Amino acid sequence: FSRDYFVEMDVRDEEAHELASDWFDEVVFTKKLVLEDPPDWGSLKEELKELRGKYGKVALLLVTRKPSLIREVKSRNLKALLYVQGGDMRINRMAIESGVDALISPWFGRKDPGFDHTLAGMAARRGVAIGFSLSPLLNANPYGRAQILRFMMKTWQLVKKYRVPRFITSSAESRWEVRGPRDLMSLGINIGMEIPEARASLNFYPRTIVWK
Repeated sequence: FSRDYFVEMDVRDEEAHELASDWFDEVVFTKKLVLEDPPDWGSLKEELKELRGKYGKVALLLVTRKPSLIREVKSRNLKALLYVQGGDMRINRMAIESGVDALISPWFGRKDPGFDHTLAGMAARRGVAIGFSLSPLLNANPYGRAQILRFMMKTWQLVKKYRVPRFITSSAESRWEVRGPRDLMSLGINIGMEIPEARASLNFYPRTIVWK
């Protein structure tokens, strides 16, 4: 297969999407969705249809503190990738348990990886991908970046050992946060990935999901 094929799994802004479409072969537009609690389904599908017609590939990012919502959204089987925002340990676990497409940044807003032998194991057996977002690193001082990088290193080592699917992404909320494939692979290398592993995180593993 193509060696220089790259996929951006998570961009959340119009201008970011149009910009990324030059640098990546496929770009998934992510609709951020805050819930406390349930939808609103009729309106959601109308939005997703409008998003699918506008962007093509669409992901749904659930941010919430209620595990029951992850199961409820998963049961309806919508025409979209189901992402879950990491950061809460109950959420991290329930996202994995429910067989969601990806858990984005399990460390997000924590003082630890939010990921361990237990979650790593379940993610591999459930086929749940880990999303390594670049977004938090742009919005941080040298101290904060070093904390995030440590967590990403711990999660990578677990992901790698348990053979959990993964991808690198910008998770961009503006045109400024979009970075090219080569820069996204540099994050991989910083976290401890080898060159072909970083490449697979933008090429092979996204291909396993985006067939849709």
